[PDB]
Amino acid sequence: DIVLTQSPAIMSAAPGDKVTMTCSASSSVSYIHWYQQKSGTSPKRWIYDTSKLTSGVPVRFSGSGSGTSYSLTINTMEAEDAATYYCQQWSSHPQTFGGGTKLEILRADAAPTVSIFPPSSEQLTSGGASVVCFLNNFYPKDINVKWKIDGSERQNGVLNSWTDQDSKDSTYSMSSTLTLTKDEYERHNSYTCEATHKTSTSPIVKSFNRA
Amino acid sequence: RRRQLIRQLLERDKTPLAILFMAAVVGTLVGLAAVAFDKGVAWLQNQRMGALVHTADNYPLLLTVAFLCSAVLAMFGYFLVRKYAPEAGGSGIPEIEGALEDQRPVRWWRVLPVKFFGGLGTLGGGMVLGRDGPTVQIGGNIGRMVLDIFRLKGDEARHTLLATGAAAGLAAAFNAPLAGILFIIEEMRPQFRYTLISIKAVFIGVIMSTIMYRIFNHEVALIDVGKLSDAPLNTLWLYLILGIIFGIFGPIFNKWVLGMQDLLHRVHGGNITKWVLMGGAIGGLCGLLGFVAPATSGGGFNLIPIATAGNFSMGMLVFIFVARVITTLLCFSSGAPGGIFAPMLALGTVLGTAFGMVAVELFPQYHLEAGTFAIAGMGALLAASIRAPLTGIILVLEMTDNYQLILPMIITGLGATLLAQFTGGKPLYSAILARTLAKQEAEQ
Amino acid sequence: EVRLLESGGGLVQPGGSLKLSCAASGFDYSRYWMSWVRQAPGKGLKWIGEINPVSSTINYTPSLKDKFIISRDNAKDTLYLQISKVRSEDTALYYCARLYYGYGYWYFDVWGAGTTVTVSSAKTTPPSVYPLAPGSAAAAASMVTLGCLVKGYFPEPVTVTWNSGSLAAGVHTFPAVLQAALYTLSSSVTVPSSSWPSETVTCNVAHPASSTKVDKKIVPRA
Ligand SMILES: [Br-]
Repeated sequence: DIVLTQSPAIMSAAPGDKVTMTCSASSSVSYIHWYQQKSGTSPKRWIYDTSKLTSGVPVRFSGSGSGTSYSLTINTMEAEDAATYYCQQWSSHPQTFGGGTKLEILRADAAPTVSIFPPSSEQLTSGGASVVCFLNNFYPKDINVKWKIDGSERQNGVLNSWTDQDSKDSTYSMSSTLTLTKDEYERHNSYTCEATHKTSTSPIVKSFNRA
Repeated sequence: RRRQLIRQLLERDKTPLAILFMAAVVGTLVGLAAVAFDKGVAWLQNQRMGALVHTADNYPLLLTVAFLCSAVLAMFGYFLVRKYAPEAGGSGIPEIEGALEDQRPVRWWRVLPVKFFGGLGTLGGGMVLGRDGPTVQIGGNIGRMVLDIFRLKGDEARHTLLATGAAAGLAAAFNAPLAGILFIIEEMRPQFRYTLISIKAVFIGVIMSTIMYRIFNHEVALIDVGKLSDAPLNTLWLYLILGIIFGIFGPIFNKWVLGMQDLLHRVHGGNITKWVLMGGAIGGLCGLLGFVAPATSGGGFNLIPIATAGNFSMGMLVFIFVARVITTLLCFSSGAPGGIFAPMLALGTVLGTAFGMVAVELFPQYHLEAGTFAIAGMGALLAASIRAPLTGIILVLEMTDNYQLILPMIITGLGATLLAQFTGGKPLYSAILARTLAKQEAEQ
Repeated sequence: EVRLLESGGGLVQPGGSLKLSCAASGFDYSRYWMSWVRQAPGKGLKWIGEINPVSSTINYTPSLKDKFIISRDNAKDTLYLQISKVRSEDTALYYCARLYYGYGYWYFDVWGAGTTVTVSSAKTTPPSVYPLAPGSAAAAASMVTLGCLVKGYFPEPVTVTWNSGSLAAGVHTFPAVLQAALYTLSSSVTVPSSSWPSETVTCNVAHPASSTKVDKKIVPRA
């Protein structure tokens, strides 16, 4: 069956700026459709039959193509255009979607406001010790987090998780959580979380000692 | 010429009140007639089934009471025509057509009683012939009757009242008012010369006729098929294809009715007696197959819902097409009183669904319904053989009411007439008046 | 308006089966082909199958015998999908859609919200919810970020609000990560030092899979 492969799997672009997605089919296809999807909500029909907008879809959006290459473009992007756009075919049977391209806002670089937390007395009493580190509100996405226990690197038992792009300030976030046993935790005193961004050469350390 | 047409432009549609009113009575009589005829065909058909229950254990005896019951009524209808009115054999549309070209009489004092009773015999035995044939010629002659009995003179009156009669005939047989008007306008008017036919009057009588039927026929549609799906633009080419096959078959089917007219005359030679027993044999095969395989016998209007609904296998669909091609020829080429229209609708639909069946399997992206192709093939053999596409189209639309399919019905119909022409076919009503006129001179 | 409402998704054990439902309102649910498309955890949309208004046509994607079974009950205006022998490949958000066309090149006209199916032999588990208050010698700045860690639950999802959803500005919840057949996540909330500890911030967690509602008050350490 037909294989649609969308080109910039992911991409940013500033508002009031012209973006352009691609949809590329293994064989030939006629009258392609395009669905916009933003996280948490059902896909929306956006553009159908290679070319026609849906009643509601603003006029910045448009598509065109033929045979084996199709496209969607946004003459002047808004902030609300951030979503994932899925091209889809049914010229041949059976019908196939593409992989998607996610489109995210592009903004000015921002540094992470780093914040470290010791294990709650509640969790210790059950015997585990989780030390949590919040790296909040920064552009671009890529960041590194490193943990030091009594000033020594350690990499086992750490788990991180990024948010998707924020609505309001179009930043990212990311948490880091080192879990040890209550007993491993009590052997040491200082715990540190080191954010290495591109807004600086010298990382933002935050820490606490239990004393 | 100019001042003459400012004159005539200003005198346009001023039909004489005398002809308007008489076209009212012609329409009313053709209505009651067709209604009478319909109830008589129905009543004989039921009593033959109530015989098959008096005889429902002895399957051999049952198959024989089948054959003999249709054989008798067949013969009775066969005999009535060749003894008292041979121009009432077959359809009779072509005779009424010649009456309009003023090269054939309208012997109403003979045809009305023979066509009516002779038709009831042959239709009420269950042979594959349509009510249309009887009603339309019965209706023309009721026109001529009303003309002679009131001795209305002039050429408007004769051609109008005979048109309005044949119109109200077809309309009453199908419950299709517009199809009746369009049938004379497109096919039955004298085709090579101007004419005096008031169509306001044809319209007047068609109305009367249709209300007559409605009084005795409310409740029940000739053909109930429900509301089917739509046709996407990108499926339209599929109907043009369905047209082309109708447009090659159209002429071949005409060849067969003409050659089997010849072939069956070689059997009886013209002899009034071997003919009537040949029709007893045909009638009885139809009454036997009526029991043994009903989709091969009878007018055909019953299998039309079933085939549109996709409730036949394609195996069965090919069986019915071959089988009904054969009984259709044998019944209509033999000369029994009875129309060719209504069996051509059935023949058409079954072939149509068979196309749609293949078409469904070959393009699931199209989200086909095999029954739309059925609706588009219903009036398609009318287009390719009768060469009255506009009449088949509105006739099928009046009966099955799926206007959302008008475009594919048109496209299959035009492709039928187009390939019919370009393949070398002739309008089948025209090609048999031709032959009856060709002998009505080659004997001098 | 036009409304598509799917139900029936949950946790299933491998090799089990389920029956999802889709309820249609605001339009004639007959006259329309209905369809099912599923989206796997972080991957593309994939077509399951479709059913014509009369149920005379039912087409599925390339995939075995009793695979899926699409069916429709236009009497109660709901569409069904039974999946059998459920493998982990069947963990997915399942969407119900209404089909239509333009030139005749069919498309996925209106979609529902979806239901999620998780297939796993892991057992349902409530979350232990722990507060994150800033450390003993905390660098008290103009803004304070607080947290709560919601630890070891199954399956997804949780929902985290702060002060019953009043505190909406300045919240992040992070995607939950899975380990040793359990899920963990955290919620950060930044507020003004004007606000806490002067009034009380609270994180409200709800894990309905295990019938858990719990509210954890954040109160400063040491
Ligand atoms: Br004839």
